[PDB]
Amino acid sequence: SAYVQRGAIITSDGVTLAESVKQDDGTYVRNYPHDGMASHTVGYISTQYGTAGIESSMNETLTWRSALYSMAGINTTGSSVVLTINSQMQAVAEAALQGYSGSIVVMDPSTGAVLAKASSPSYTHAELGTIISQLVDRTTQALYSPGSSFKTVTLAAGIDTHKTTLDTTYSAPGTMEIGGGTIHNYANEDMGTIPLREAFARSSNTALAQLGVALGADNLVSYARAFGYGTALGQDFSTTPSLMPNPAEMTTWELAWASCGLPVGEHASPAGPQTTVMQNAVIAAAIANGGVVMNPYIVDRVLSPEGAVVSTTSPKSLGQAVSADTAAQVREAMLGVVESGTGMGARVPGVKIAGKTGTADVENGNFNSFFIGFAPYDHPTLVVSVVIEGNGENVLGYGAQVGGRVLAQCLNIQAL
Ligand SMILES: *[C@@H](O)[C@@H](NC(=O)c1c(O)ccc2ccccc12)[C@@H]1N[C@@H](C(=O)O)C(C)(C)S1
Repeated sequence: SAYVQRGAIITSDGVTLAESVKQDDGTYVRNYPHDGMASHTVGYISTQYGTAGIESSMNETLTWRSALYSMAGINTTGSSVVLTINSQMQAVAEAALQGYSGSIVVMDPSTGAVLAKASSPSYTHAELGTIISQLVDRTTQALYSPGSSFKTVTLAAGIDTHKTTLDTTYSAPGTMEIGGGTIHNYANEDMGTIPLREAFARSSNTALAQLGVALGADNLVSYARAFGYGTALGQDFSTTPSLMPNPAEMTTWELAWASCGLPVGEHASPAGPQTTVMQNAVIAAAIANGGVVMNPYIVDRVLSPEGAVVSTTSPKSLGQAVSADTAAQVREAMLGVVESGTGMGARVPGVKIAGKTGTADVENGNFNSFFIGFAPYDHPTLVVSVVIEGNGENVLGYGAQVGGRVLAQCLNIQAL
């Protein structure tokens, strides 16, 4: 069984990430020519550390005469797996995370193909045999409060149910009683009365909370689930489902905050929203793609030992979360975020970028920075989702700055 060559794992642009090399002993040693690249995605099979990534999930494909071990080699050979990951976009994402904890996903919005997936801090496969936070895949297997990045869902629901429009005005005070508890804008900023497109661009909690309350628990949960919440996203990789409460258990105050992306509920069902970075990308992708949610995937195709395509992955939809008309309104609101609101750090001269930012507290008074977005605005070909974790540091707005940088460099790669 170790006398039979394991198949390779190769990026879409032809870079070999994992290989098996025959010994004179007869067995096969696993080699990693770019050790440290896309480590969580490539994965491993380790008694100590468990199994993860493609190594495990595609193990079969990679893995009378059966009784003779001397015939193991001559007979079968593992077929390779070609990822949708692009090595240059991957390197872009990994560089952008240097010195930070967090994660980045780049995806194609019309298919859900994953073009870059990076978690930090990371590890090399050489370190698995030494000692070895680093092992957590923060793209798919860690949950976070999404904060204001979740307002994209609240907005989409509000427009799709025909309960509001981008030009409808909202009172956006520094502080407001809702459901017997207080909702505040950041820094308690009183914004006065403003149109919703502006409350979204400036990311007012008091205004968006009012929209959430006007939607109700049933609708907010329903739309969250239509974008993927509750689903283990990934045709060919594992993602932990993003979570919302049982709407019957939610209170008005809890609903107000949930609609701003902060889970504060206390009941038998989970508090929410709690999201993955992958789910955040699927949302931006759906809005970029006319409202049609794609189930993301990371295997492009399988190759026989001699190079024949054995199978090809087909893009698959998880349904239509909002109308095309609704999606176009949310895209326009997202462009405002970057052109004149809290996402100006994502701006890149000579390309129109749209998105939505978020910030959320964790324990010890730390906090995390989020961004989802897409580009170019008029005919999107790339989506990005980012988390930069605080740790000991203030990281206000860093998600957006990383987001724009990654989008700009990935577009240039697409260009070549
Ligand atoms: C959305 O996330 C909203 N955020 C806050 O008011 C907020 C929060 O709910 C929890 C912790 C925070 C820590 C620092 C700053 C703000 C916090 C408004 N949305 C964000 C966004 O990034 O888009 C900001 C900061 C404009 S404020």
